[PDB]
Amino acid sequence: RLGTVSGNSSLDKLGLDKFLSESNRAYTPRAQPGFSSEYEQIISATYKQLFGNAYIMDSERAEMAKQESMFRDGQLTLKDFCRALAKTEQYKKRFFDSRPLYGAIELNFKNILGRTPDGLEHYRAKSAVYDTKGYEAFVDAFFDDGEYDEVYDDYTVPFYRGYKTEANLSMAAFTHFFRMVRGSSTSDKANPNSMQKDIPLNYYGITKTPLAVIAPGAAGTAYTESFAGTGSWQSGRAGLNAARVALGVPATANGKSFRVEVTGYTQPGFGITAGTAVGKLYKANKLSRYPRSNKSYVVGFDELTPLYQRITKNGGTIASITPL
Amino acid sequence: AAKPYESGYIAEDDFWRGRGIAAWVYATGANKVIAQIVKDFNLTDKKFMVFIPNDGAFARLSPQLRKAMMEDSRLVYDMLAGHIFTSKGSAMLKDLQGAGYLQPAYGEAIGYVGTGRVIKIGNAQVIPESSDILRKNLGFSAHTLDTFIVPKALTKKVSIEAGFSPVTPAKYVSTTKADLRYVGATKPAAVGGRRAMNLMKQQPFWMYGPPYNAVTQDEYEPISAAAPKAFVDYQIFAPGTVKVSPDSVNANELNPVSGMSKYIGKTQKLVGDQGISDRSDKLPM
Amino acid sequence: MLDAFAKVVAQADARGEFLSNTQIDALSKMVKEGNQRLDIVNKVTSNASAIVTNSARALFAEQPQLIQPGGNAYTSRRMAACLRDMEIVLRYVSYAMIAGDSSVLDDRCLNGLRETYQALGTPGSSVAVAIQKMKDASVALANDTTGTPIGDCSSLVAELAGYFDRAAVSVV
Amino acid sequence: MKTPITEAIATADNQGRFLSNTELQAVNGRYQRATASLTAAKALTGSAQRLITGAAQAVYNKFPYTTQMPGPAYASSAIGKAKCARDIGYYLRMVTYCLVVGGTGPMDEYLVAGLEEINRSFDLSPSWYIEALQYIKNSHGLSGQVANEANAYIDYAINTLS
Amino acid sequence: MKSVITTVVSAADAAGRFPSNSDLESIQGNIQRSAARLEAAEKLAGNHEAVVKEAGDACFAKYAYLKNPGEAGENQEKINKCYRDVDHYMRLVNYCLVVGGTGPLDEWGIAGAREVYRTLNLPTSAYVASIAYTRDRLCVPRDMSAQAGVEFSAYLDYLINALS
Amino acid sequence: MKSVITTVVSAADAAGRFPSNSDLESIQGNIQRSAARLEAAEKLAGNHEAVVKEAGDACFAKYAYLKNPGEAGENQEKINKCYRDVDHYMRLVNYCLVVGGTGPLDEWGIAGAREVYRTLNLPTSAYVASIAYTRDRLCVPRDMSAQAGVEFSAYLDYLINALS
Amino acid sequence: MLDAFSRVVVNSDAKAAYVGGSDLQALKSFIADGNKRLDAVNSIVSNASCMVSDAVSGMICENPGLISPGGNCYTNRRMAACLRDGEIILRYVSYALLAGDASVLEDRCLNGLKETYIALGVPTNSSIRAVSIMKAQAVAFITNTATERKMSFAAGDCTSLASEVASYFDRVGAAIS
Ligand SMILES: *CC[C@H]1/C(=C/c2[nH]c(/C=C3N=C(/C=C4\NC(=O)C(CC)=C4C)C(C)=C\3CCC(=O)O)c(CCC(=O)O)c2C)NC(=O)[C@@H]1C
Ligand SMILES: *CC[C@H]1/C(=C/c2[nH]c(/C=C3N=C(/C=C4\NC(=O)C(CC)=C4C)C(C)=C\3CCC(=O)O)c(CCC(=O)O)c2C)NC(=O)[C@@H]1C
Ligand SMILES: *CC[C@H]1/C(=C/c2[nH]c(/C=C3N=C(/C=C4\NC(=O)C(CC)=C4C)C(C)=C\3CCC(=O)O)c(CCC(=O)O)c2C)NC(=O)[C@@H]1C
Ligand SMILES: *C[C@@H](*)[C@H]1/C(=C/c2[nH]c(/C=C3N=C(/C=C4\NC(=O)C(CC)=C4C)C(C)=C\3CCC(=O)O)c(CCC(=O)O)c2C)NC(=O)[C@@H]1C
Ligand SMILES: *[C@@H](C)[C@H]1/C(=C/C2=NC(=C\c3[nH]c(C[C@H]4NC(=O)C(C=C)=C4C)c(C)c3CCC(=O)O)/C(CCC(=O)O)=C2C)NC(=O)[C@@H]1C
Ligand SMILES: *[C@@H](C)[C@H]1/C(=C/C2=NC(=C\c3[nH]c(C[C@H]4NC(=O)C(C=C)=C4C)c(C)c3CCC(=O)O)/C(CCC(=O)O)=C2C)NC(=O)[C@@H]1C
Ligand SMILES: *[C@@H](C)[C@H]1/C(=C/C2=NC(=C\c3[nH]c(C[C@H]4NC(=O)C(C=C)=C4C)c(C)c3CCC(=O)O)/C(CCC(=O)O)=C2C)NC(=O)[C@@H]1C
Ligand SMILES: *[C@H](C)[C@H]1/C(=C/C2=NC(=C\c3[nH]c(C[C@H]4NC(=O)C(C=C)=C4C)c(C)c3CCC(=O)O)/C(CCC(=O)O)=C2C)NC(=O)[C@@H]1C
Ligand SMILES: *[C@H](C)[C@H]1/C(=C/C2=NC(=C\c3[nH]c(C[C@H]4NC(=O)C(C=C)=C4C)c(C)c3CCC(=O)O)/C(CCC(=O)O)=C2C)NC(=O)[C@@H]1C
Ligand SMILES: *[C@H](C)[C@H]1/C(=C/C2=NC(=C\c3[nH]c(C[C@H]4NC(=O)C(C=C)=C4C)c(C)c3CCC(=O)O)/C(CCC(=O)O)=C2C)NC(=O)[C@@H]1C
Ligand SMILES: *[C@H](C)[C@H]1/C(=C/C2=NC(=C\c3[nH]c(C[C@H]4NC(=O)C(C=C)=C4C)c(C)c3CCC(=O)O)/C(CCC(=O)O)=C2C)NC(=O)[C@@H]1C
Ligand SMILES: C=CC1=C(C)[C@@H](Cc2[nH]c(/C=C3N=C(/C=C4\NC(=O)[C@H](C)[C@H]4CC)C(C)=C\3CCC(=O)O)c(CCC(=O)O)c2C)NC1=O
Ligand SMILES: C=CC1=C(C)[C@@H](Cc2[nH]c(/C=C3N=C(/C=C4\NC(=O)[C@H](C)[C@H]4CC)C(C)=C\3CCC(=O)O)c(CCC(=O)O)c2C)NC1=O
Repeated sequence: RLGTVSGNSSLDKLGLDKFLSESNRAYTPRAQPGFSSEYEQIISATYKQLFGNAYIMDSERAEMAKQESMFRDGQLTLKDFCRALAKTEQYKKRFFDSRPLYGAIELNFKNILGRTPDGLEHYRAKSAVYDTKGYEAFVDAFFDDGEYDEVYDDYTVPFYRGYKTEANLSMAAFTHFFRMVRGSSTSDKANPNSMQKDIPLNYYGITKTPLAVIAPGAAGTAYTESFAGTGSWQSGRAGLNAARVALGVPATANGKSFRVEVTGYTQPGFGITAGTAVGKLYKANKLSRYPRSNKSYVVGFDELTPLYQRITKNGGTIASITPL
Repeated sequence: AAKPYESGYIAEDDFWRGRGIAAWVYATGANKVIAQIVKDFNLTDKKFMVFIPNDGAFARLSPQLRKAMMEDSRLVYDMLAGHIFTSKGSAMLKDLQGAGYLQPAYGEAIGYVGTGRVIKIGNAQVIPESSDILRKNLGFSAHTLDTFIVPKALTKKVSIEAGFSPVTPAKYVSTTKADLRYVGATKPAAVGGRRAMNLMKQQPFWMYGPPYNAVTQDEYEPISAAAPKAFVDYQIFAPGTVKVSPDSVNANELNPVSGMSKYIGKTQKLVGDQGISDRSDKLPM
Repeated sequence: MLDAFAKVVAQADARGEFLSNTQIDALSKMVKEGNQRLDIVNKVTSNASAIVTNSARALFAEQPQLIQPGGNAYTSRRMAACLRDMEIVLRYVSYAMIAGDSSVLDDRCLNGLRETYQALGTPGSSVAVAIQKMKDASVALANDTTGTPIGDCSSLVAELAGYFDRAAVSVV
Repeated sequence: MKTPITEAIATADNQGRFLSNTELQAVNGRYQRATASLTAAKALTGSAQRLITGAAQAVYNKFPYTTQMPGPAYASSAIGKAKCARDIGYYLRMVTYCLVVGGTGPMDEYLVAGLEEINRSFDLSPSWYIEALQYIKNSHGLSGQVANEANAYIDYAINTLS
Repeated sequence: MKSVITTVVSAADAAGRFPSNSDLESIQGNIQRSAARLEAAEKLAGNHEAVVKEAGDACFAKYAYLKNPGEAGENQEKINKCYRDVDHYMRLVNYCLVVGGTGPLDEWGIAGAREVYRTLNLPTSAYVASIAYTRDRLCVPRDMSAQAGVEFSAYLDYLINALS
Repeated sequence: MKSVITTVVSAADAAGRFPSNSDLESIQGNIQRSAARLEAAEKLAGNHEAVVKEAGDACFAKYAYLKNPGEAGENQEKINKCYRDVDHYMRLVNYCLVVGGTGPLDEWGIAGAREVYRTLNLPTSAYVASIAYTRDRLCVPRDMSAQAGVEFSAYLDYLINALS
Repeated sequence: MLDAFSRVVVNSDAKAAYVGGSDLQALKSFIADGNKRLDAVNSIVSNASCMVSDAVSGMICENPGLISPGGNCYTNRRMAACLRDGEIILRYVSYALLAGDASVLEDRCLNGLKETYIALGVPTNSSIRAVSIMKAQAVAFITNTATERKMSFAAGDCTSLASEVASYFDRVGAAIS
């Protein structure tokens, strides 16, 4: 299901349907000797949250069999178990040793705290712990600042809260949450913007610029774009992504400006003819008609309905429209 | 051909009609093939063993497989030759124990697993309630299966993506007077006349309220604008002929404590019915 | 785009198979309807202006806030663009009826229509009421005789109703 | 994909209008010819292996150097022979797809777009595939307008190869 | 919606398992109980305009102060929105007998209601007096059957305990 | 201990709500389906000494190599522990019938089994091959009633998918 | 996530309509044919381990380049994840068969599965064939046409349930395409 109408709900059909249905709350201080089925569900729930729905095989799950047993009588699950599992080699291999420091820093904000870094000062406060004391205190600052005991009971599993309004964040952090959590059938190895090696919010998390939210399972759900500078000072290059500003005379002539994102551009299907063109298939210089798929446009309002037909009749898929 | 009860059921062609476990071999022409198989592999002298699938095994046979047994008569040949076994001869069920292999008539050494009373021949299971029948003359053993012995080397040519993926046609469910109303809105308003507003349906009773103000159908009529200059005098009639009648002689039905009155004031439009009308009675004028 | 004949060919090329004998016999039935499909496309297209206008007339009778000042259909440019969209959806539903496949319908009309109405503020629950009013004006126009020979077309009117329901859930 | 159905939709959607009787007749003529085309496709499917083994042998008889010369391009080894009976089955399957659809659409999208680029690169000769197609035109055993529909798409592929 | 199906599916999704033998045993309870609660949902859907309007003025027969100046039943619009908001609640009880749980009442009628009826100053004991009147108006052999009235009243005082 | 009662009490606790009408309906399905499985468990009770003996011979018949020196069935003492370990699995499915769900299998027979069997060098396919025998010698109108065989088979396949 | 009964409720709520009369008969039919649906969901989850292993093996036997260096299912970590990618997809289809609506399959599984499979690099043609093999297994156990197992049922026809679950599997191939 997609949309906002027809159910009087917007967030469950924005990718959060499984996450809006669980508690996983560990209602007793120690596991009862004799039974394993209730506490196996809580350990599988804190694996799915803290590792971001990654696959832990049985040869890797046996490497954390010690902590699992300290939790069953003599440790909390929020503190002291998520903290113990974050110091393991399985967490460290895929969330810390693979990325730069600011890439590992926002994966810990998602996995431990359930949100995104707001600005540069959320990044900068956590890199200072690593520079002076190492990794072992770096993962404690996510647990031992004020935010963690405030928002979570110390016997529940963490949950995602970066979209909510009681997590007192900026509104650019709402758009950033739906870049890092794309539905319930996804991990951060299965994310096209961070593939367990990248920094997912690099320019955008620092400068706090908002992004257009594309729902998971939409038509143009496969839209991704690169990053490039544009100016002479930073030695940038023109003509890769469309701008996000609409500055001049073209901003308000032809009405209010919009920013349209197209996804799928192929060589078959350009003309007005229902079929491919047979023959040479490529001009001399051997380039495609669209050298990149995933193009973007900045268009006025009086030019929006001719552009809409120019996209879809040539094979493109509209991913997002956003008024500038 | 003839009746099976003639010559008792002592005839070999009529005995399997009598022991009615495999009725599909005579309903189809499958019994011509197994008579032609034992011609073709000379099994009439030496003892052997057949595993006939029963009725129900032919019924649970898949529609992507039963089509491929009709368009390929070679595939019907070796599937029926895959049930005739010449390894152990006339073997009973107690000699089918353990794990091992079996040589078919045409096909190739199909493995069996026989564990006590449950005996599998490889995607098949011998029902042991009726399976130890031995014929003395032309001697074999016959056991009963619940599924066909289908080797996987035959049926890589079959699939469900050929067109045997089952699909049901979904129906619409409109009622006959439900539209006869709706055909008058398809005409343009110069020729459809009043009937051009036929597509509006019955709103709930609060939708005609003063926040929302849904327009009733009767406005689109001229019966809302019946505002004449002329008037009946009502005093020129005979006394007793002017009749009037109230809606209810009650203070509490004409007006409740709230303003939701069906009779007094501007809340007479808030009825759950009376949103649409019958103006498909007249004409397209 | 690709119709219903091209739909099963593309499903069979990706498996690398010839078409079955059962699959040819199922495409003979699609040619056997043939003329009954072209009667529905003839009746819907021939009354296309009256279906759009009289189901816009009935929408503003039940939701009269859309044409009040501050409503989404109040001005001449904003009313003429509303009738233009209701004719766009009826066009691509008739395109999907002659083809037997809803592929031109979503690749050229529906994909990006929900994103457009969310950037403009157009009420998506009122667009689906206008879609559902063109539906029963057209499935009641489908099963009337009016110069057609008598027969059963109840399987092709369930297909036409399913294209109106598809356009209505892609905007609501 | 080019089809009598989809070319009627595409010529009305380009003009931005509803399907008139200009377009309802182009798909009426697809339905009249569909009975001849569907019997031509059921017969070419059921005799495909005879036509595939025969047409490959018909190329080795006209051009016997293709079973002699060393190299990867030629059908000398058993690997180059298996990649040739696969190429004939591709050309034959696209003909039965074009009969089912009703136009030269499936062999445009899947076979003849980019065909002169993959022949010149892998050093295949288009004269090998013409003689493989002249065999099928002479050996399908069809008659009348059933053979008129089959030979119309066989003759279409010979024009692109030549 | 909170239902019988959606409870046992979500419980076996958080555990990450297939539908067990105890998850099919719950849907059998949805079969043997559907006869009573669909009789109540059909009796209500046919006579709803007379049930709503009988309960809408049972609010104003107990609380005649709502027509005073500044109150919530001053003018014609405010009683149109009041009879609407009662008809909204009776539609959601019709939706709860169909689904089989308190799903549509929770997500659409109860959640967020305390913050709206206090901001707009609608007395929540008068969104109750209409619901409590309908629960005692029901004659158990006359309108519906015995077990159809058990299901009808049990969704009627779930709403009362959620507004109180 | 997954049952029908335990699943709805734990789901009402996870949302902090009282037992609703969606929860008592699931207990109704426990009442209807009870007479099916409670006489299958009565059938398994008085006739367990012969069912495990028949199932015990059906794995050494399939895997006759277990009696080799150096395997898991060398002497009579290691043979006696296999008829014991299959009598436990027939007691734990006798518990699953009277509970109403896959509780007692998930705790005492399945959880921890695939690391006990791997370490102690026991082939799980032979703990399978005796469970799939009593699934196959069961014909539904002779051994029990028509609905008791549906429940008795439903737990044996649950044990088979757990080992396999 | 909606079941069959709550699907007609969100359709009635869009037009302020009560549920009764015409719509209650299509839901009373759901209860009357409801014993078949539990009797068919049991047939799939009883064989749910053999169904998944046979689907990933049969995907490999037809396309044996997947287990080469460069194939997606090469190592043991990749083969065990592909055996688990399909065990979850079968689990959500059995939820939609129990509910009678495809909303739990689209909300929790298919929304985002496409861009899952383009970040990892999973071949969509091979994953569609693994679903297609599971479709043939699900119709065979529902209609009792399995050549390797013979489940006991009461006598009757369940073609509408098999054509229902076949439409759930085709949503998996249309999403990730
Ligand atoms: C002394 C001024 C400071 C300064 C200016 C500077 N600006 C740019 C580049 C751009 N400025 C604009 C802004 C506009 N362009 C317009 O047409 C309009 C009319 C509505 C506005 C407001 C844009 C779009 C650019 C980029 C395009 C371009 O380069 O021409 C630059 C060049 C940046 C570069 O690195 O090449 C400079 C130097 N910079 C300073 O240091 C001063 C403080
Ligand atoms: C053997 C190579 C692998 C492979 C290639 C493959 N690529 C495409 C399609 C495109 N490739 C490009 C890339 C460019 N186009 C350019 O003009 C330039 C210079 C600026 C580059 C780098 C583009 C734009 C396309 C799409 C448009 C087009 O068709 O040209 C395809 C076709 C995919 C399709 O469905 O169209 C293939 C098959 N594929 C393999 O399997 C090999 C590993
Ligand atoms: C009665 C209809 C409801 C309604 C409609 C409405 N739509 C618009 C504006 C646009 N709609 C589109 C969509 C398309 N344009 C196309 O060419 C195609 C074919 C592929 C589609 C699907 C676009 C691009 C626009 C904007 C451009 C324009 O036409 O002016 C508007 C105008 C909104 C505005 O602010 O001007 C309306 C009013 N709105 C309603 O209230 C009805 C429920
Ligand atoms: C009678 C056969 C003659 C012959 C055949 C031969 N062909 C190849 C290699 C290729 N053929 C194709 C053609 C297609 N591929 C397609 O997918 C389609 C449309 C469905 C067509 C028409 C391609 C792309 C190749 C190369 C890629 C591949 O290896 O598969 C070869 C092998 C040549 C090589 O260098 O490997 C042979 C031997 N050659 C003869 O000798 C016969 C006369
Ligand atoms: C009569 C019983 C009351 C009374 C009631 C009023 N309620 C008013 C508004 C109102 N009611 C709701 C809840 C309702 N809306 C829904 O969508 C649903 C569920 C689907 C329900 C139950 C809301 C959200 C609102 C406010 C929005 C609106 O204006 O409709 C109301 C209007 C308040 C106002 O005019 O400011 C009244 C008057 N009035 C009475 O005298 C007794 C207390
Ligand atoms: C159904 C497949 C057949 C059928 C089989 C026969 N079973 C016979 C004996 C038998 N079977 C079992 C196992 C079964 N019965 C039970 O009560 C239970 C558990 C509750 C199970 C799994 C046992 C224990 C026995 C011995 C006791 C007895 O029933 O006599 C049998 C007699 C021959 C034999 O196996 O010794 C047959 C023929 N019977 C049928 O009618 C259908 C076709
Ligand atoms: C699990 C062992 C079940 C069972 C499952 C079924 N599989 C069915 C069809 C089927 N199986 C395969 C894989 C197989 N074929 C191969 O070529 C290879 C190796 C490369 C393997 C492992 C395929 C490809 C198919 C066909 C899928 C399709 O049609 O596209 C099936 C259908 C009918 C039947 O066999 O009765 C079932 C039920 N079958 C069993 O007996 C156990 C219980
Ligand atoms: C009055 C002396 C009669 C009588 C009259 C009624 N007529 C009703 C509706 C009606 N009347 C006409 C004809 C009128 N309208 C025209 O436009 C023209 C000329 C071009 C004429 C003569 C029409 C078309 C209609 C229907 C449209 C509408 O209702 O506005 C009427 C109301 C009927 C009802 O709905 O109950 C009455 C009572 N009836 C009498 O008893 C005396 C004899
Ligand atoms: C179904 C919604 C209708 C209905 C349809 C039938 N039409 C039948 C035959 C038929 N229709 C046409 C017109 C169509 N063919 C064209 O080529 C063009 C324009 C280019 C159009 C509009 C023709 C020419 C024919 C004759 C073919 C024939 O008679 O077979 C038809 C068959 C009659 C029968 O077999 O009983 C049906 C059922 N009829 C209805 O009652 C509903 C309303
Ligand atoms: C049972 C306690 C008494 C009894 C009471 C009477 N009820 C009367 C009318 C009446 N009752 C209801 C509520 C009930 N009917 C429904 O359809 C629904 C919900 C869908 C409910 C809860 C309504 C709506 C009405 C008015 C319509 C009507 O029945 O005429 C009644 C008549 C007097 C009155 O107007 O209240 C009585 C006496 N009747 C009995 O026989 C037992 C003793
Ligand atoms: C087998 C049929 C396929 C195939 C499968 C692979 N999937 C791999 C990883 C993977 N899959 C998912 C989606 C899965 N997880 C879910 O939670 C749900 C639904 C709720 C589904 C369908 C995810 C999120 C991942 C990432 C796992 C992680 O991040 O740890 C995978 C592993 C790739 C790798 O390890 O690099 C494989 C091999 N691949 C194939 O080739 C066949 C077609
Ligand atoms: C109450 C729940 C409960 C169970 C489900 C079982 C599970 C179980 N079985 C065995 C133990 C065993 N299981 C087998 C079984 C076999 N060996 C063979 O030759 C065949 C492969 C197969 C016959 C079925 C054997 C031989 C042992 C004893 C292991 C040993 O002696 O080394 C053990 C180890 C302790 C022991 O019994 O010695 C356990 C925990 N036991 C329980 O207490
Ligand atoms: C009480 C909880 C419960 C179970 C334990 C299971 C078991 C089960 N299955 C069916 C009953 C049935 N199950 C099927 C299903 C099939 N039959 C076939 O021939 C096909 C192979 C297959 C799928 C189409 C059919 C057709 C019936 C007959 C009853 C009906 O048509 O509703 C019944 C009803 C029989 C009776 O009234 O006693 C029960 C209890 N299902 C349940 O609901």
